[PDB]
Amino acid sequence: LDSIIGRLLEVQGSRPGKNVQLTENEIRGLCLKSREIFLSQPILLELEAPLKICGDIHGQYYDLLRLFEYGGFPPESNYLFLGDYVDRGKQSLETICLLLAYKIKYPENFFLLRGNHECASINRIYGFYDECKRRYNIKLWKTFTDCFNCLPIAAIVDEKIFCCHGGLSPDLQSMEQIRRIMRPTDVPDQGLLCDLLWSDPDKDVQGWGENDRGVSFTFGAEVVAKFLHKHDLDLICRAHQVVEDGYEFFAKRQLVTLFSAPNYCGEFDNAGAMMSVDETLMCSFQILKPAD
Amino acid sequence: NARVTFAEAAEII
Ligand SMILES: [Mn+2]
Repeated sequence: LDSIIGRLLEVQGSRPGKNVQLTENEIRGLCLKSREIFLSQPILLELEAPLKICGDIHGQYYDLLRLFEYGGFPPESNYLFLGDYVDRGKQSLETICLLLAYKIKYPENFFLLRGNHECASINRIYGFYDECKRRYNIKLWKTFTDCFNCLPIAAIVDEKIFCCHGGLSPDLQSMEQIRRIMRPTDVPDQGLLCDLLWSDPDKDVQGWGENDRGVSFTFGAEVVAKFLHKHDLDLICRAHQVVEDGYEFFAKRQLVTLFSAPNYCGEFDNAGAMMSVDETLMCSFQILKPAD
Repeated sequence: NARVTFAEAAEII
């Protein structure tokens, strides 16, 4: 129904913090429907330009509306999201709902990837399960899990821009490896899938190194360079990490990092960004600053 | 046919 998406957009213009309390049936519907569409589409998305790409939102619902305000609400534009929708922020429930709605309404112009914070392992503890349990019930959180497990892992835009939440993997040799993993699936402790959602680029590291997070790896400019060449690609688009200005380059503009949730947590005191990728595969960046 | 390019200037929203 358009009723749920209407009610979600209704709090636009309101002072930041006002909730939107859907019925659990609506939300359940949103999960089950979008779940079916996720398994309808490939786990490795073959996408086309033009599209706008966003990074971590982490429940900051009113900042998401600002991004849509500028970028045009679907289907004014096409959208890829690089995961990490829930936790840390005040309104995870609204955020994931609005997105799934759009995914259901425009399944061919709106796309969602799995971020590391789309696991029962990490929704618990970091704030999402708490929100479900406070505003709804445990059973509803289990539903969300079962929906998150069907999320796409990576995407490729016009056979040139590789998009995923975390980054590269030492176990990644061919793309057909990404197409092999059957959904639904939980993110494992270690391996290809986990690396894709957890790994980081590192300036000081040479090759494959340890990660301060405690899971997966750090990688260096050499791996980025040789990966693009080996796969007929020009750029790696990823999120996962907090960077001021919203975006930050790695290697010689061979990997960009996108973070779309301003003043994350906070404090951190950062900014958010999104990539405008046009039909000529030209990328431009638009910055969001922390609101008054 | 098409290759990746970056607009040098960014803009504030
Ligand atoms: Mn992350």
